[PDB]
Amino acid sequence: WXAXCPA
Amino acid sequence: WXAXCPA
Amino acid sequence: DIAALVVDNGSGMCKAGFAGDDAPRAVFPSIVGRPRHQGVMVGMGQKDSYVGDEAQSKRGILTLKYPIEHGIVTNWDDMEKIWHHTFYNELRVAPEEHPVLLTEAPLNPKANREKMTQIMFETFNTPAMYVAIQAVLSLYASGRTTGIVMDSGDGVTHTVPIYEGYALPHAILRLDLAGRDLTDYLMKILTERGYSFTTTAEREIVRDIKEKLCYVALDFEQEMATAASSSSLEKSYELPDGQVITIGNERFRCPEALFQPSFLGMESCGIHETTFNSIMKCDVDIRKDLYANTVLSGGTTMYPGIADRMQKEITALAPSTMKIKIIAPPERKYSVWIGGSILASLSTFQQMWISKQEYDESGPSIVHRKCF
Amino acid sequence: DIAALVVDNGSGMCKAGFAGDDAPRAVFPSIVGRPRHQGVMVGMGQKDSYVGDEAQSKRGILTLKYPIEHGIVTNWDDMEKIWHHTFYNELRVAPEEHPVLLTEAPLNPKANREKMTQIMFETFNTPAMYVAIQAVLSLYASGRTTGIVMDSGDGVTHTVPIYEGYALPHAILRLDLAGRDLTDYLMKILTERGYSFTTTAEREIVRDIKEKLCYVALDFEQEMATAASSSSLEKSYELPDGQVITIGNERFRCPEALFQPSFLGMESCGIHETTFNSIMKCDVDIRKDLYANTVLSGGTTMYPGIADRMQKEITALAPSTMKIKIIAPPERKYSVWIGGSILASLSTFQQMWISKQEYDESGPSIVHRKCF
Amino acid sequence: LKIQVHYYEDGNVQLVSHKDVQDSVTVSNEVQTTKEFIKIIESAENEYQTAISENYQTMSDTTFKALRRQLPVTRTKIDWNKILSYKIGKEMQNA
Ligand SMILES: Nc1ncnc2c1ncn2[C@@H]1O[C@H](COP(=O)(O)OP(=O)(O)O)[C@@H](O)[C@H]1O
Ligand SMILES: Nc1ncnc2c1ncn2[C@@H]1O[C@H](COP(=O)(O)OP(=O)(O)O)[C@@H](O)[C@H]1O
Ligand SMILES: [Mg+2]
Ligand SMILES: [Mg+2]
Repeated sequence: WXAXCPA
Repeated sequence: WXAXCPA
Repeated sequence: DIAALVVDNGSGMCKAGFAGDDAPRAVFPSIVGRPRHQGVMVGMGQKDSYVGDEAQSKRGILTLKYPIEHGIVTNWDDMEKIWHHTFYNELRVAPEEHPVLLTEAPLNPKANREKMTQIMFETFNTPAMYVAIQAVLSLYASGRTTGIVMDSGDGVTHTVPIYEGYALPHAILRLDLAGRDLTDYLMKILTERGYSFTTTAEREIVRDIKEKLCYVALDFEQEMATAASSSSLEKSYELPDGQVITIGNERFRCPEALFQPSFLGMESCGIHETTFNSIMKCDVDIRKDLYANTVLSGGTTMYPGIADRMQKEITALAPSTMKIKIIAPPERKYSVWIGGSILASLSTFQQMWISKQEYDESGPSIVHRKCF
Repeated sequence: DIAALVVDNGSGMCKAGFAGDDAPRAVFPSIVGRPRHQGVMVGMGQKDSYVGDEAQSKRGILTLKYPIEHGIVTNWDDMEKIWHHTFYNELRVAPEEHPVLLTEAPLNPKANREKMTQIMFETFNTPAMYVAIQAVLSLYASGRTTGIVMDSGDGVTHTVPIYEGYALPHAILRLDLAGRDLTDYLMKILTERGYSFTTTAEREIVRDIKEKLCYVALDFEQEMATAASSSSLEKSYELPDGQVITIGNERFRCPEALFQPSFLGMESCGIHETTFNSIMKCDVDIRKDLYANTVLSGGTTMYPGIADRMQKEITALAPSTMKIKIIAPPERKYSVWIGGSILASLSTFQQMWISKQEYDESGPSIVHRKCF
Repeated sequence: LKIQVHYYEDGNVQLVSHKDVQDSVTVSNEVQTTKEFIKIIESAENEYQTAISENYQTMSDTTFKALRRQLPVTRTKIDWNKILSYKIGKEMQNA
């Protein structure tokens, strides 16, 4: 992901 | 709640 | 000498103070924090649970839960800790020396106020107490005696009409949609941008973004076309890590869920149609004064632009002959507590406290008789 | 040859069949369902509107709308769907060759009957039709030519004193309180124990809970004291998801709203005072004939204990020299339909159909001077 | 136009009611002029009796509602246990 978690 | 909806 | 204690005890956030002031003494979120890891440095502040502000700053290593969910107290062992922290830590006053004014949402289950009163007397040993409706206090604090109050806090939304000080129980309308349902819808719609908040610690960051950037729009389709036409509504917010997120269109899609609960998979109508039906349930003669004193209150109604939107919707629903006035106090976040204090300071109200000796006569069920 | 069709199509449920039988061929809940979510799976068939029993079967994904509210058709483009479903899916016969007998609650706007006959002629092409009063037929179903019929459909109530078949149009007392208001009040009082049924689908759950467990008590205060002093009026119900709820005091509080409408927020008189006023509004030479032949009817009168309670209330209202006798048939629910199958099967009624020729030569308004 | 009526079953209820009517007419031969007179009288008495029927269908919630209310603004009977609470709105009109 972009915010929260990686991906 | 107890029935319908959580609370 | 002695003064009554006015504790709002609303869902999500708790407010408390002394009877006869123009501001609540202490406001703290109703969050019970418990450690979800296992400490390795024993003796450096190990406590089985953190409550209130200490459960907000330390949320990085805590699981946080709300004692009240949709206005109903779901965990009484946690409500007891919240009440203990309210009495003995924030105000630092014993309960056995002051009356206590609890407040309840309308159409709440039968055992709620019963257990409230039971805990107030059997554990804290309070001299006197009362259980007032959360909505009626807002009209008191507003400085009026006729009109319909729209009280949308964190757990319950409700529109209650009152005329000449007497409430109309037959036209009370309740809606489970609230501010915590908007937080949850934001936690869903934010994923379309590429953000993931799922942890209870991160729900607090989602709530902070909500009450800082989101705002109700006056024409949702026109604002959608504005956002799709040119990016000029995006704002940058910085998480406690230092990332720079950017929510654009998502500003008004969250508060709009108030007016169209279909976004949340709910069948009921919006807050405007709720107020409209609640008013049209009121006696025809008094409606002329109702439409003039439609008052917003509680936290969730503090959205930028909610006044104009509510006015437009209710005047497009109500006839043109009627005068629509959405009176929005600039301090409606505490109006319930202000009205509770005003009511508790009245000499006439000094006889309406359910006393201990009265409680001993008919058991907790007495609360069902005295309180309206 | 052809056999006349009878179609009650009252509020809540549509009952239709062929004239000459002793039971309606098809009884189905007169609702219309619109899908609340958008389908994602194709090649399995999707309808934009489920009507009749299909809607109640799939109510979990539908918004359900009743085409009739309080006895006045509110959405005609769904009533046409109801009638089309009745004619083609349940009865399975084209209406273009079968005369039809419809029913109307008394004191309903003239525009309602006018639009009804206009639709029945121009859309379904029926050869001829007639419109009888919904309460008059129910006194034919009991074979009484004279007597006071109290009809209480799911959505409307009316007491009609009929002497020698000619019903007295000056004592027909209307009452908006009926089954649907009793369902709403049952939801509102179930809220007391913590059960919140609010969606349109769950109204059918509470409706079934009422049709099954509720009952009218003889003395309300004594039964209240009994239900307060012990647990012997507790009954358990099993929702269609497996949950088991329990209702006590609410069993008789809900139906008693018929006798004290104050409970429901209605200024009108109860059903016993309504029947007594309908008996008092006519002559004093037939008031006695009306007292001995009081006929109940309609689904809302199928509560266990309503006969004895109504008898007690009326004999307490009426003088002591009049003999009270409540005639409660064992098949009240279909009484209005049965009485229809009699009237249509009469060999002297076939000179009273409004023929299509007669319709076009006189317009719809002819229904206002052919049907009494 | 003048009316009087009385009902005396276990109580006395009495209607008394008078209305003035005034208009003007344009003459012809006596015969057709008469049919103007009757058409006016027919319209006038039809309107007066119509007004009375609508009035009795409206008094309960307007005129008869003025003197006394069938039910309180609460739409529920008084709860005689709670009786002090009905003061507090009017306390805040003095506060
Ligand atoms: N300007 C705002 N925009 C959106 N939500 C708000 C705003 N102000 C307050 N709220 C929300 O309303 C709720 C606070 O209402 P409040 O009056 O404290 O009732 P309660 O005590 O039940 O929380 C919280 O969910 C809060 O986040
Ligand atoms: N014993 C009962 N208790 C509660 N409600 C009942 C009972 N019997 C019937 N009803 C209500 O009345 C309805 C049947 O009414 P019915 O005779 O079909 O007239 P209508 O067509 O006007 O509904 C039922 O579906 C139910 O809602
Ligand atoms: Mg609140
Ligand atoms: Mg019926």
